Amino acid sequence: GEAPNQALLRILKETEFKKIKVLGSGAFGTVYKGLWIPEGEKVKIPVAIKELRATSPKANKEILDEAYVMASVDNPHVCRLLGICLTSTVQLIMQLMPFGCLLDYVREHKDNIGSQYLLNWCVQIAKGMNYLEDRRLVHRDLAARNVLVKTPQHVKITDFGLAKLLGAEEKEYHAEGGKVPIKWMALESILHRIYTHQSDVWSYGVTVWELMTFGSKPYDGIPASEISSILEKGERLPQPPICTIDVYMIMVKCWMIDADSRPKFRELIIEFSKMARDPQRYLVIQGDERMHLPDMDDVVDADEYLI
Ligand SMILES: */C=C/C(=O)Nc1cccc(Nc2nc(Nc3ccc(N4CCN(C(C)=O)CC4)cc3OC)ncc2C(F)(F)F)c1
Repeated sequence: GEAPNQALLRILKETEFKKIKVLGSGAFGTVYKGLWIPEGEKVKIPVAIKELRATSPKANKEILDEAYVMASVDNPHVCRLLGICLTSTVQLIMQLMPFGCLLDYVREHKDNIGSQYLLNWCVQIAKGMNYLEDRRLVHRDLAARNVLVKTPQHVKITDFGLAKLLGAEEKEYHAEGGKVPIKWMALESILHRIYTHQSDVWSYGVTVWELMTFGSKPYDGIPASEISSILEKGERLPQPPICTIDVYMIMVKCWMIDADSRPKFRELIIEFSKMARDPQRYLVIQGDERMHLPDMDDVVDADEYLI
């Protein structure tokens, strides 16, 4: 029942790209801002380069798994892997997203973020997630931190590090114990290590909550061990001040105990899209009207660089 995965994995010469400056640091890897020039193509492509420290064979296995997933996705609302460089250190080359992660963007820019941007971001994430479902991909780590901003107008889902691809036959994926973001997790996943597209939907609800609260941490001041019981009791994240009941009810649905009664991503696209048509009706934000948000000769965005 499973179709062949015919995605190309592109191997890139080290010489083809130059790191310009560091973006983020981890012992495991450091992401770099960079320029990519395909050999003799006359284009420059802004990129983010993730290269691992001097690191374990296991570390190299995980990075390759990430590369496999990223190579296999092509959607406007998903980040895609441009290629990999097989140096002494393995490097993932990705499209640069100039405005960084969405979680940082909302926190930084709250005073200038209108209802239209929020509702639109919600539609875009739903579109990306729906695409992943079409691809039978369960992301397993959806969060504001894992959404990137190409422009304030355009966002893409990222971080396929925990991402798992379902067999056509099998709905659910059962996970060996590993470090997890409980606060974004569905209850069934927390209790049983069970992940589904519907479980992704619970995560989406939390992500929406994060955007509506302009980057607040969910269940702040509460230990992860506690969270499972709290949900069991029936506690849920509080309605955000900007949110109307219409928006909030959607989040609540995402957090329902019965996974099937939760909304489909395709539905989420429809509902948010209607709201986006008249944003002030569904999100109440002070001063909504006033706010506005944002050799290079041969530079081309990755989205415009095809094969
Ligand atoms: C939610 C935090 C987060 O994801 N941070 C982060 C940091 C570094 C790389 C990535 N991944 C990434 N980023 C970008 N584009 C991008 C990200 C961050 C920044 N910053 C971060 C803060 N800065 C400083 C100096 O502290 C500068 C601006 C800038 C930037 O582009 C300019 N593009 C792609 C990735 C990818 F994920 F690796 F692909 C995330």
